[PDB]
Order: sequence, then C-alpha cells, then structure tokens
Amino acid sequence: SLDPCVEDVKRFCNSLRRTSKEDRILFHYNGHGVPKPTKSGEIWVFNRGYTQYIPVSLYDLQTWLGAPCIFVYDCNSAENILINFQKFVQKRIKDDEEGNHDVAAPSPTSAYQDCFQLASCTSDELLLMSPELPADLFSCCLTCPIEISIRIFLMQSPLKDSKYKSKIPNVNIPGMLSDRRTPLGELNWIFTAITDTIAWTSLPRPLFKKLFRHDLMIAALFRNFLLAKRIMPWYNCHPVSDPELPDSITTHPMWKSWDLAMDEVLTKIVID
Amino acid sequence: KLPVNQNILKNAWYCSQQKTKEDWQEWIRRLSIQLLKESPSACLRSCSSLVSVYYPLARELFNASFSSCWVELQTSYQEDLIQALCKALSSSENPPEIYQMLLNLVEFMEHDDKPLPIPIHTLGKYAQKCHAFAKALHYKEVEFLEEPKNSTIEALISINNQLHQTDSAIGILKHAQQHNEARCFLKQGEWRVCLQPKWRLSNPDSILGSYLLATHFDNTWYKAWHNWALANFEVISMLTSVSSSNLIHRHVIPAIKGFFHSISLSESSSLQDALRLLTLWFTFGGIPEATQAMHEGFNLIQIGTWLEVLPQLISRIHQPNQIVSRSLLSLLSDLGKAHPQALVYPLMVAIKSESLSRQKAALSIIEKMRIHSPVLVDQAELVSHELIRMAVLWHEQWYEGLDDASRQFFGEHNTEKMFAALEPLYEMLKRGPETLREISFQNSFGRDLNDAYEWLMNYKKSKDVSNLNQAWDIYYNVFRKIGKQLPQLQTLELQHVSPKLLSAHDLELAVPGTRASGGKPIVKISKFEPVFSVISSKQRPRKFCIKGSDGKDYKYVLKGHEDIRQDSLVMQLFGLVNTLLQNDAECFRRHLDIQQYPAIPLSPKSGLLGWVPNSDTFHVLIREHREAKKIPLNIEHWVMLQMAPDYDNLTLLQKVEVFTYALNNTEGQDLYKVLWLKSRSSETWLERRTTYTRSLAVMSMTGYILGLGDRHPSNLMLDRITGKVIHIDFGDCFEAAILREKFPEKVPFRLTRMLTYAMEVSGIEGSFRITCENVMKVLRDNKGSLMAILEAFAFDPLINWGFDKNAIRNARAMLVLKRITDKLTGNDIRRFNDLDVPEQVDKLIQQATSVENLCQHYIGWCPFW
Amino acid sequence: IDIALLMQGVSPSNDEYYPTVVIHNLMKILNDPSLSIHH
Amino acid sequence: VILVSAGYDHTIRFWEALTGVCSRTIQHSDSQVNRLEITNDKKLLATAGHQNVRLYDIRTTNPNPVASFEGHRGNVTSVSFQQDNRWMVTSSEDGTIKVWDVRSPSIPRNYKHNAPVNEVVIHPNQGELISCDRDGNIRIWDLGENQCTHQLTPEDDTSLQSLSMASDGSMLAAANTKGNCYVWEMPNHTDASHLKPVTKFRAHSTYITRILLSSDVKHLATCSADHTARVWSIDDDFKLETTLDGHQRWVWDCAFSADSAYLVTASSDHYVRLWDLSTREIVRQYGGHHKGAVCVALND
Amino acid sequence: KNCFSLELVNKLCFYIDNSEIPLLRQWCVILLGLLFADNPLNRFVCMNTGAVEILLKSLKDPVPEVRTASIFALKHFISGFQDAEVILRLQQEFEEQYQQLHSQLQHLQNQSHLQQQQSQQQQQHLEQQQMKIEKQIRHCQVMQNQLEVIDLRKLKRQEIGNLISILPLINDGSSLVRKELVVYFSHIVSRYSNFFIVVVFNDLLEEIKSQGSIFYTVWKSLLILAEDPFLENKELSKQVIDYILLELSAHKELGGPFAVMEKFLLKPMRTSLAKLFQSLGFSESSNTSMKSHTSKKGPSGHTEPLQLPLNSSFLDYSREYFQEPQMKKQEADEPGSVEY
Repeated sequence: SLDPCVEDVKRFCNSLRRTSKEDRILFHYNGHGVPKPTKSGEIWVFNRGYTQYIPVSLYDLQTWLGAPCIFVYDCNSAENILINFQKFVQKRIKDDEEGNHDVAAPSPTSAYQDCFQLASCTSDELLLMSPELPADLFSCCLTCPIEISIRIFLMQSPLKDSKYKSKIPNVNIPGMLSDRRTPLGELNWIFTAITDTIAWTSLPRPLFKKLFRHDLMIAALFRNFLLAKRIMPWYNCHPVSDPELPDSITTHPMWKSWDLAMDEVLTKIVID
Repeated sequence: KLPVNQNILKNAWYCSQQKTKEDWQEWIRRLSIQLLKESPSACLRSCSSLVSVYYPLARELFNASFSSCWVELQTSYQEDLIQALCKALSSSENPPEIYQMLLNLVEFMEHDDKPLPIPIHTLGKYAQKCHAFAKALHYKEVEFLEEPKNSTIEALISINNQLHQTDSAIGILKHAQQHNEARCFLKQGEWRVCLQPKWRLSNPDSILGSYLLATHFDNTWYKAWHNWALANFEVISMLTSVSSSNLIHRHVIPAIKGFFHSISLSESSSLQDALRLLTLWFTFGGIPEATQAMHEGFNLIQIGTWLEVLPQLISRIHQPNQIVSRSLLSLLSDLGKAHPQALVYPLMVAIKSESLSRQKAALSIIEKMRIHSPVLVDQAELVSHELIRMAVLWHEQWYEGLDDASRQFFGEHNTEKMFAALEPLYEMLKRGPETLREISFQNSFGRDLNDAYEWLMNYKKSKDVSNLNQAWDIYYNVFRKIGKQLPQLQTLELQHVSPKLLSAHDLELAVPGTRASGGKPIVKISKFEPVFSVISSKQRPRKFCIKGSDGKDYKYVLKGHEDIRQDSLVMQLFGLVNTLLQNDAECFRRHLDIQQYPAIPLSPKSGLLGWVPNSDTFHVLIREHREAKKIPLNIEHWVMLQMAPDYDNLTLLQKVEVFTYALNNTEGQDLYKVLWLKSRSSETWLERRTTYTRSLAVMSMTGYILGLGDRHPSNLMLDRITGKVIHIDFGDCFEAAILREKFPEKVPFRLTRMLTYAMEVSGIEGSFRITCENVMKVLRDNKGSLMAILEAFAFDPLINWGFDKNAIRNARAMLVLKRITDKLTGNDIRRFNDLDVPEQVDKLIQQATSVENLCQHYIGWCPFW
Repeated sequence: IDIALLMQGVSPSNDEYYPTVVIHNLMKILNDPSLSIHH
Repeated sequence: VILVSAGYDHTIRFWEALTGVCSRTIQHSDSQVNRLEITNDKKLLATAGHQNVRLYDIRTTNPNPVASFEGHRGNVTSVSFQQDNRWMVTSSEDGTIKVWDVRSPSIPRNYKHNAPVNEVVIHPNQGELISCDRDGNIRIWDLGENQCTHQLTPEDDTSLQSLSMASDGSMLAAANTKGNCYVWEMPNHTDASHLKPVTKFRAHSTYITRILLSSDVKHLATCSADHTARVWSIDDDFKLETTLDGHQRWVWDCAFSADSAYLVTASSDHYVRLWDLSTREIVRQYGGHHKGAVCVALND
Repeated sequence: KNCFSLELVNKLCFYIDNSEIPLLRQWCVILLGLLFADNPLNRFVCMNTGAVEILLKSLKDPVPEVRTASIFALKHFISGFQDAEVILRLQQEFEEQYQQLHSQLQHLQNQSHLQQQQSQQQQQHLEQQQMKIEKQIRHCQVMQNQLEVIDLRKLKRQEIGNLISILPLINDGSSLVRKELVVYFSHIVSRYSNFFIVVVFNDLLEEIKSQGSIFYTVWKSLLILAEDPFLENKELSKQVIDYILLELSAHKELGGPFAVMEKFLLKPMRTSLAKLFQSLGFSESSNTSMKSHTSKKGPSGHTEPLQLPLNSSFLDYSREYFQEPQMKKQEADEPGSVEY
C-alpha cells in the first residue's frame, strides 16, 4: 500500500479476507510519519488531501479484517492500543450474551480470542532516534535478524579499535540464507537452534505446542521476537505479545554462547 | 503581557521644556531606555537592564522596540506619540543629529506594517529641514502623485539640481509643461565624401589618391591603412556588382597589405578587420597574388588576433578551395600551438556536426592534435557526450518522437514520416545499454515499445487500419504513462544518470565559459556537483554546477536539442556595443553598462547559458510581494475574464476595451513599491532607480536595432543589488517575430504600464528619452562598422531558425539587409519621411506606448504584464 | 557586506522575527569588552 | 415582427415587445458570437462566430444546427445575405470572398484575396460586392470578372472601421477608427465605378462600430464607443438630427425598423433598448442578459 | 457515473424548455439538482453545456412547484468544500476503469486471435462489442480530458452569479418557496460563514449608531424573511439566525467586545474585524441591492440544538406524490362518497 486512506484500508482488508476463507492473515502496520496512537482506541490514517490525519477505529479495522490474526505494529506507543484491544474484545464477548446484540461480522466471534499480534515498546515512552541505529529496528529484527545482530554486536563490541569500522560499519556477511554450507545460512541455522532451545526450556508445554508446533510463519515470527526481546530493552523497549511470555526470555544464560558464535564468525571473516 | 506601568513615560513623551541639542538627545535616549520596560515581547523585557547598562546596542534595537511598543500602545496615545515625534522633528531645525534616524525608523515601519497617519507634506518638510534630500524627494514624489502642484514640481527640480540629476530635472519640467501647461588629406577626403555621395567612377579614385598621399606622409598611421583597405573594398564591391575580374587584382593586394598593417599597428579591436579579411579571402581565394600576399603577411600578423576572433573560423571551417583549406588548416594549427584551450569545444561541435565535408576537413585537426595532446581531446569528448545526453534527457527523445509524429498524423497522416521518425529511436536498444537510467527505463517500459514496433511491422506488411488505430491507442497509453509522471522529476542525480562523470575527477581541461584577452590562463576542473535543479520552460532545462580548480563554483543553465549558437554570435555584438559605449565619452560619463554572461555552444543540440548571480527575475519578483498582502496573482486577468469568457477567440477591436477596463480597475505599481521595500535606504533607492532606468533604456534600444523581441517578465531579470536587466533566449532577432504566424507584433520593445508606473514622475519622456537621444546618436555614429559586422552571417545556412534554395536564402538575407538599414535610417514606414534621430525617438516612443500596438498579441508572450 | 543590521528584517515576517533579532545581536557578547562589562 | 440578440452569455435569444419577456434561447457555448443576421422572409438564421457559419431554423423547437459551413482559418466578422437567398457570403480575417447556397448545397468556386476585410455589402443588382479594410481601402468585386478589381483609398493607411450603403442605390458612407466618415454619391446605372465623394464628417474621435442606414435615404445613424448614438441627415440640410447618450456601457451594433423611425441599441450593459427616433425616448427595455450583448438582428 | 450522459442532459434541457405537463417540469429540475449533488466534473460539464442558464431562466414559471425545484437545484449547485480531495477521489477510479476496460479489450482481442474465422457466429457477435468497448473507452478519456480544466474559481463565480438572480423571488407567492428560500439561505450561512460573521458586527454596530456588496443584500433578505406572515417560517428564520447569534456571542476572543457593544442594544478592534475579510477574499482567487424594507419592526436578540445546514423535506414531499392513485380518481371526486 502506498500511503493509504480509509477507503484504501477498506479493500486492503476486505479483498484479502474475502479470498482467505479461514486461513490466517498477516497485517503489518508501519507508522512512523504518523502522530501518537490514541489512548481512546483510534489509529491515525492519511487523507487524500495530505493536510490532516483521520481516525480509524479498532472495530472498523477488525470488522474489515476477520477472525484469524497475525498483527505487527511498528508505532510509538503500541500499548494503550493493546490495553484497549483487550477491552474491546472482552466487551464484545460480554455482548455475546446477545439479547439483541449481534454486529454483522465476516467471521464468527468464537475465533477472535485466538489470533496473535505483537507490540513495539513497553508503555507511553519514546522510540529510538539516534543516527547510530536503523529507524525501523523492530521490523529489522522481525525480517533480517542476522545482519542487524552482526551490526549491533559490532557497535556493542568493546574492542572497537584495530577494526575496519553518524558512524555505521560497512560489514557484509557473505552468502545467502537458504544454502546450508554458506556462512549466512550456517548462521541462520545456528540462530534458529539457539532461539528454539531457549523457548522450549522457558515456556510451558502447551504454550510451546501452540506457538512453535503449528505453523512455520508464526514459528519464524516468534523466533525473531526473542531476539527483539533481547535487543530492544537494551534501548528501552519491552514489547508485549498476546500471551504473556515470562521475563526469563532475555535472562536465559546462553547469550554467552551467542557472543562466542559472533566472535568466532567475525574473527574468521576478518582473517579471510 | 503588559502590567500597568505607562504612568511614568508620559513625562518623557510630552516635556516641551528643552532648548538644547544635548537636552533633546538626553530626552531621546531616556525615552529609548525606558521604552523596553513596557515591551510585550519576552525577548525584549529582559533586555531593559542590559540597555540601561550599555547604550550602543539600543541603536540597532531601536526598530524592534518601536515595533513592539507601537502595536501595544492605545489609540488615544497614538496621536500623543504623533505630536511628540512631530515636535521632536521640528525642534533644532539647523543641526541634523538623529532626526534622520528618526525618519529612517518611521519609513522602516511605514514599509508594510500599517504606516503612521502622518501628513506626507509634513514628512517632506521634516526631511527638508533635516537635510534628508532623498527622503524629501520620495515624500515630494508621493505628494505630486497624490496631487500635482507647480511648487512641488519646482521642489523636485531643485532636488534633482542639488543631487546632480539634470536629466530628471529636465524631464520633470517637460512633464509639467506638457501636462499642467596626411591629416589635411584625410580632412579633404572626409569633407568630399560628406558633401558628395559615393558609387561613381571618379570619387573612388580621388579618395584612393588622398588616402595614398596620407599613407605616404604617415606610413604608420592606422586609420590611413584601414581607410585605404576599405576604399579598395568598396571599389571591389562595385566591380563585383558590375560584373571585369581584372581590375580587382590591382585592389585585392593593396587592401590585404593595408589590413595587415592596420592589424599589426592596433592588435586591440581587430574584430572587424579580421572578419573583413576572411570575407575577402573567402570571396576571392583563387588569386595567386593574393595567396603569396597573405602568405608573406603570415609573419607580419600574430596569432592572438585569430585567438580573439576565433568563432567565424569555426563557422566557416568548411572550405571549398584547396588553397583556402590549407591556409585555414595552417592557421588553426598555429592556434592549437598558441593556447588551444579556447577552441576544443567548437572543435568537437564541428566533429559532431552534420557536414561530412566538415568531418573530413577536421580529420586533419584530429591528426595534428594527436601529436600534441591526445588526452585533452579524449577527456573533452568523454566529458562532452555525457553532457549532451544529459541536456537532452533520456525520455525527451521518444517524447518528442511521439509528439511530432502525433500532430502531423492528425494533420495529414504521413505513415512514411512516422517510420522515418521511429527508425532511429529503436536502434540503441539493440545496439547496447549504456547507463543506469537507460536500464531503469528498459526494465520498466520496454514491452509496450516492442509491441508497437511489431504492430508497425504488421501495418507495413498488411496495411491494416484497425491495427493502426490499435497502435495509436497504445501510443496514447504510453504517452499517458510518460506524461503523467513527466513533471515529477524535480531533480536529476548524476550517479544514476551518468556516474562516469563523477568517476572522472581532477579534470585538466579549461573551464568552459568566458575568456580573457589574448591567451587566457588555464583553469582546471576539480569535480562536478551531481545535483541539479529543473526549470519549467516547456523543455525542462537544468542547473549545471562545476567545481573548478580555484575552489569556487561555476554554474550554468543547460539547454538541449537546439542550435543556440545565434546567441553566441550576438554575444560579440554585445562586446562591440559595450566597447563603443566605453569609447564614447558621454556614455562613459553616464556609466552605462550591459553585463553579458558567459555562454558556450556545447553542441548543435546542446549549450550552456550563464545564469547571472545574486539577482531575481521580474517573474518571481511579484509573487512574494503579492502573497505578503495575500491578494491573488492573476488578479487583473481574472477580473476581465469575469466578463470575457472568450478573450482568446476574439477579433481585433473588442479586446481593447476589456483590456482598458482591467487597467483602470487594477493598480499597477507593484514593482515600484517593492523596489522601495527592498531598498536598504533612500540613497540605495536612488542608485537602484538610476541603474534600472539607464539599463532598461540601453537594453531596449539594443533590442530595437537587433530585432530582439518576444520579451516577457520571465526572461526579464532584475539584479538584486543594482537592478540591471538581463535577458535570455535571443533566438528571435532581426524582427523575426513579424513574419511568424502566431500573432505578429506591433510594439518593438516591451514597455508596459508596469514599466511606466515604475518610472519616475517625469514619465517616459524624461531621463529615459534623454538617454534615448544619446544612445541613438552613439549608435548612428558607427554606421559602417555595424554593417560590416552584420554582413557576415546573412547568407550562411546556420541562421535559418527564426525566419524559415541557396538563391532563396540569399534573397531573404538581402531583404533582411534592406529592412534593417531602413529600420536604422527611419524610412521603414514612409519613403518621403526621412526622419532624423529625435523624430525617430518620438515615433518609436508613441508606437511602442500605443495600447493597440500591444493588445493584439499571443498569450504565450503574456501581453497583459 | 551589510551596511545596516536592519536589512535582515525585510525577507521574513513580523511575528516570529522578535526573538531572532535579539539572539543574533546578543550572540556577539563573546568579545572581551562585552564579556568584561556583562558577566 | 421578431428580433434576436446575442452577447457574452453564449446564448442567443429572441425578444418581443408585446410581452416584454424573452421567448426562445439557444445555447452556442463553443465560441463568442460576433454578429448575426435573420433571413428577410424569416426562414433561416445565420451568424458570424468562429471559423463556422451555421444556419438555424426559427420555427423549430431548439434543435441541433440545421446547416453549417466552414472554410475560413481566422475568425469571421460579418455575413451578407441575398433577397433571393441564392448566394450567401461572409467576411472574415482573411479577405477571401466565399459563396454558398441553400437547398442541398454543392461546392462552388472560392475567391482568394489579401488585405483581410472587415465588412461587406452587396449591391441590389446581386452581382457586385464592396468590402472595406482596416487600412482605408475599398475592394470592389463582381461575378463577371475573374481577377481584376477596383481600388479605392479614402484614407492613407488609416484603420477604416466599417461602411453602410443605401438600399435605393444613392449613398455610400464610411466609418473610420478616428471617428471620421465619408459620403459618396452614386447615381443610376450602378454597374460602374462612378462613386463620387461629396463631403467628410468627423462624427467622433474614439473607436466606432458599424453604421446602419434605412432603406429610405433620409437618415444616417452611427453609434460609437463613448456611449453615443448619433443620427444626422443625409438629404435634408445635412445637419445633426439627434444625439443619444446615458447608456451604462459602450453601445455595440444597432438595427432599424421598417418605417425608418425606430432603432434598437444593444450594448454590454446587460440590457438592450428600443427607441423612437422622433420622440428620442425610451420605448422598450429588455433585460435578462447575465453578461453583455454584442450583436443584434431584426426584420419585419 | 452511469446515468450522467450529455445526450440525456441535452434532452432534459429540451424538455424543460418545452414540455406541457408540469410533472416533468418538476422532475427534470429535480434530476439535475440530484446530479449536481457533489460532483465537480458534473458541475463543470453542466456549466459549459449551459444547463445552468436554462435552470436559471426556469425560475420564472407559472406553477410554484417548479420554482421551488429550481431553488432546490441551485441549493445543490454549491461548488464543494472537499473539492481538492473529491477531484482526486474521482480521478482514481477513472484511471482504474480505463485500465480495467483496456485490459478487457486486449483480453477480447487475444480471444478473437484464435485462428478461427467463425462466419455468422461469435466473431460476428463480437465486432459490435469491440467498438462498443472502444466507445466506452473514448467516453472515459473525454471525461478524463475534461477533468484537468476544472477551475473552482469559475465555479464560485457562477454560484455568486446565481445567488443574485435567486434574490428577486423574495416577493414570491407561496410559503413553500419562502421556506425553500430560507433553507437555501441557511445553507449559504453554513458554507460561507466568515463573511456573515464579519458583516454582522458592522451591520449591528451601525444599527447602534465594509458592506456595500451583494452579500449584504442576502444578509438583509434573511431579516426580511424573519418577518414572514406565515407560522412556521418565522421560527425557521429565527433558528437560522440563532446560529449567527450563538457564534458572535463569543467568537473566542471577541466575546468581551460583543458584550460591550451589546449593552448599547437597550439604548484595534477595527483592524481585528477588517483582517478577516481578506482571509476569504484571497480564497476566492446590475448590482441593484436597493435595500428597500419597511422597517416598522426590529429584531430583538421545536428542536433544542441546531444543525447549521438545514434539511429540506421537499424531495420526500415530491416522492410522496407517487402513492396517491393515478389510473383512478381519488377520494372526494368519486361518483359517490361522503364529500360527494
């Protein structure tokens, strides 16, 4: 979508929900040229005139979408919207008693409570703005973990001296993700294993079965969410998921092994 | 905001108990110090103690504090401060101490932010009492504009007299009257040719004998040698007109020797002599005696003369005679030996020209330059080709190829001419990709062009009208998918257009543009700025920047797909006219100046124009002035369109009254007030008005003789510091606009109601007309030289751009010759009316200021402004 | 270059101009006599 | 009796003094109507607009244009009819005299001529044409000749505005942009170049528009661009009969009645008027024009 | 989009020029008023084709229903507040329809390029569809070419020219036309509010003691209608003026000055009031006002709130006509009944 409006986000949801009957739908929201989201439960969307921003309600967006959900928000204060969204869904399941209360919706209410989403920060605090960091580091975590992990490791390495470097290193990890033998694919496989062995020993058995034993898309998204949970609180952002992950996500002690792997691969790279 | 603290400043406002300059100054800085304590601004309340401690910064603060206090002060105290300032300006009338600064503050707030209700006559009288002559002049001009009085007129006359403005005083008086009511032989020859005309069989012999005797008495006398040579020129001209081919031999060699001797004597202004010699050699290059004459004159003449008089050599670089060609090749080889950096750009212009004889002749130039410096020409063409491909930006080729095909297909359906247009447009895609932007178009919009190509093939192989219509439908489709986003290229990035220009840095070539006298020093090039700004002139020209070796920036405006070199040839006409005004004592006293910008012909299809620095055009100059008042831009045009729904589609007579209605309803002094607004001070406004008047006068006369028309406020350009006018796009010349179909003109030079209202109260007949007689007399004083200049580029085939085989071109050029001679003499309208200089000035003024002469015009000329 | 320090009030407007003139006249205190007379 | 007016409304409209209100309006929102002329027996309506002369029908109920004819690159200025309506001519910004016919037209010959003329008039012999130019020139043409013509120069390179001609074949009056006019006497046997000038009158000093005179040769009424409508005598003592002013805007072309005693005035003052010249008083005043009115036609 | 065609609007103009029965003389004006709802392209096309002139001349007509219909249509002929966005909002689906029909055209061309003649068959049924699609496309770019020359300024000029010709129907016949006039005036108040706000201060301070425009004529005509002889029209005009009263009661910072000049009712600010005139004069981008009124009365300053653009139940009233019988005579005119 190219800087959309309310009429745009009408078919942005309707045209895909009318073709995905019950399969899950990914909804990415990237708001950074947009003001702060409303505590009352509104999301600002552009107009066609490029002069002011109009509200769109969570009911409006949800009714245009359907019951399965995987939502990724990249806004500033993504937490009033979650508190409100929990309030809206509990109010609609309270109205599910339905004396005369049934709002026409494209998908049944019984599949609303089991659809997943993420958040960007911990509360109404500020995002990251320094030139020493990507401006959309959250989705950098959720689509390219290895490269930004290497860059964050370089910028957090105390041994900055005797290295080949607003300052940002020109580091290039060779290869591609898919091939096993190349270093990039090797790092992808080692990251997948490392982020799975933390989750299996952290989360309970049925939560693990629900998260990492149903489908590959949610599997990969939640595996990158752990690295986000590692890096963002180092820049004061504590994201919130739909089920509450325990605080032992960042304190599980094999990030030493992550540091060892990063050290080894970068020493090999600089030697080569 | 403001507490109750105004009870203490009333005594400092109204005292009326002082009789000393020191006491008045004490009162003034006392009120200035206490003015800050009631200022509503946060940035002014805290500075009260600082101003009390230290005095001098209050002088520069004196505007902000007064502006803060005036708006906050109440209406009943407004007249109190009015009478306080009036009595302050009236007191101590003999010594001007600070009342000039008081009037400066008053005018400073009077600029735009609700001027004080002070009588303008009282302002003028305070200025006169306090010696502010220029402010008094402006005040009295306002008084005269409000109401014309004879006492006011004589006041401005006296003001001009004390300010040494004799032209302004005379014009004001005229407006008031019209509204309110060897050497002996040279002397003998010049008197003889004055009393009796030329073109007989006895006067040329007599003047030849007189010039020969003068040369014998003073063999080293420049005007004698030049006069003998030109006398032989007129004898040869009459012999050619009669035709003999035998009596020209006795005159070609004396003329050549005299011209060589005169050139060697002067070596300063040899432009006309050099071009005359070249025309003589090109007319008769088959005389062996002339061949050895110029061969032995090689040593006598220098190379710096040809260096200064380069361009016509490149213009006539094609030679039909072997001896002429060999002589010119030897001359240009000497030029390459002596500072070749001034001709490499016209050299590859000749390389990329369309004359196969010109490339065959220039192969020798290439070969002789290889033994000197291959790197110069190699880097020159490498940096050139990118600039031509970037001047004609890469979508414009097929854009114009679609447009020119489209309107002639709508006209008369010439499919063969369609195929001729589309044959070379598809060559380079199969030849090979070259640039990143070309790749960006290739991977985006190539398939539709391909499909159109085989639909053209199907039309050729079948003659199918339905598929022709389908091909024109897809042509409309691609025209849409180009023209929508065509105005969205506000800037061009050189890293993606042509990164090799960035790759080639520390360039050793000379900086293109202006040149010095003789052998100019070599200035290298550091790099290029990869960012450009696009101008909207129906062609999208761009702003090119060059980082030179001197650490500064050389900036130009880049034009494409045009043989602009006519502006280059008019540039030396500017050089000649500035030389003549410098030579004239009256023009030198008047300090006339025309600033010609550097402009090099990059190509037959590209060129550079010098953008004048620290200046703004009259087009832009009105926009911010209008939006400061928040009033509509095309206000008068909308007002008359309110009752003229078909202004453009209309006959001759009924446009006049609606135009008059627009003029009567619409005020037309925007430029006149904005020059006062942007003026730093009264003397600043004085120098702006002087520069503005004589610049527009001299430039409009030069345009009148040149035939330069099609002038509009877009190409009209003021100077921000001084106010001189600089024009662009001199393709229209020699009255070429009188022949084109689209609304031929009646006014020679654009002198509109805006210009008349921006003029002083003396009107168009004042200092403007007084400068007019001086310009006309100095231009008539050089009749022969200008004709010798203009005779060269008449019959040549590199000019037919504003007037469009060989005999037809010669006849058209000769009609242009008689037309311009009649235009100079004044007999262009009536044969019996042999009008002199002042009658010509009056006729031109009335014919240019007539409303009917300016109403009937094309909207592209923008006639209302 | 600048004959008088009032020319900078021409191009901008009236309202927001008030702190600008004060600030770009009082950033000149850095020299020694102003620093000595205003501590 | 019916009269019709047009202007900057892009709507031509008829009028009737008996009811005081407009009857029929026809939209022509493609160009500005310069002139219009109604056929003598009230059959077809022609006009001078832009590069097209079209023939409307009066008794039809506002249809599409019944006929249309093109052939002039520049805008057209005036149209000239015939009492037998066999040959229709127009004057445009080219000076090329054309000719067309009613009742299933074919393509006839077209005559090319320089000096783009302004107004034309057909002599009652229906074989001779006089055109006026804006350089003080009069072009005389006839169907008998092929390329020869006659040159008359009342003024030297001066913008002769228009002309008027006597239906009884006696007088020919001129109109100059400086307010000047010439009267030419031409007696019987009109098929000759014997236009004898008589006098010259400077009626005004500003720009002027078309002069019309009645069929009975006893008046000469002009109207100028200074809110002036001035009628003089042409056969009795040769003096000013009546001047008329008071119009809000400058008066455009005028028309007469059949009895040579009533005249209409159409101007750009969003109104049109009808006066009795004997009483020099308001007889009728029609309004409803949102914009100005430039051209008018009337017949009885 | 589907209904607006130039042939239809030209036939409508012909019918409203000369059709006998007043029912169509009603419904044609209603159809143009509905077509002028919010469509700047339609407003430009109708202005150019001159339906505005015909509908302006149809103000003077015998029956009052068509006069009220004409005022309803010129109520709809207000130019548009969200114009700079509705023009793009229409450009997008013209682009999309052009692309979709173009793709369908080449799809049908590829279908017809099946190397089968099929004489007197689907191909013969397809060529007429081919140039029908071509005609629809050509109509699409005709409207597309008319889009870019929109000229909101000329639209506003024609609106302000229509208002002054609406004005002389103040001395009309029925209270129906008077009510339609007061709701039209209320909508003018709703749209061009600030002109009313700047003129009311000057007018009532002069009553205590810039004007001169055609706007002052409408401002006075509202007060003229405020003394209507009918029942409902009086309180309707009072509720129209009540928005003005409530607005200048405060006008943010102006409430103090308004109260100060309000104490005179029983018995710097000049520049502040003058500054607001240019704020809309710039946004703009014969005149016989004649101000005649028997001022024998003065304005002393059922729904509780007030929506400023008033409703107009005339469309529902005209629609309710189509429920009374038409093939059979109604009650009280039967060959026998109570009223008979």
